[PDB]
Amino acid sequence: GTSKLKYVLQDARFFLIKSNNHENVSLAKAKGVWSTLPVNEKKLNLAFRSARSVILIFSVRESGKFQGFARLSSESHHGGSPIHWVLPSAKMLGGVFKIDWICRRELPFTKSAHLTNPWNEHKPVKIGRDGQEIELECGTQLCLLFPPDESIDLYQVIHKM
Repeated sequence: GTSKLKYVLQDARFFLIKSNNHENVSLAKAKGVWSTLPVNEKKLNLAFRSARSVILIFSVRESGKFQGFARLSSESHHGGSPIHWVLPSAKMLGGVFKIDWICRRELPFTKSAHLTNPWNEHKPVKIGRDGQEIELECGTQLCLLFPPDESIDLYQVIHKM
């Protein structure tokens, strides 16, 4: 292991990402991309310039779980290869962020019930709107709860910091 993981998470910022379907998280895991509404796009871009690592923690609505977490590797950009998200229009979305997955394993909410987010009224960290920032200590402990993803090598992520 957890040492490189702790290094990547040192002084990071964390954001809760809530997807309404599994297809979008699967696309993000396969293509290394995410897109969000402009209100959150602006917050993530500010965060990306402000911190060594910005971590997105993903949860599919109604799943009772987180599906993993990833680190922003770019600010949002437009153009690019289109992404066939399952939308609840594509013009309403902001740009596309490139992301590097740190863990593609799931974590059930039952395992994070002891973690509260000060930036959301100390409600359990599972609770929050899409884009809710997670305070540093809560976010770090939440990431450390995930099962280790032995498919990922954090060596290349570290070099991007």
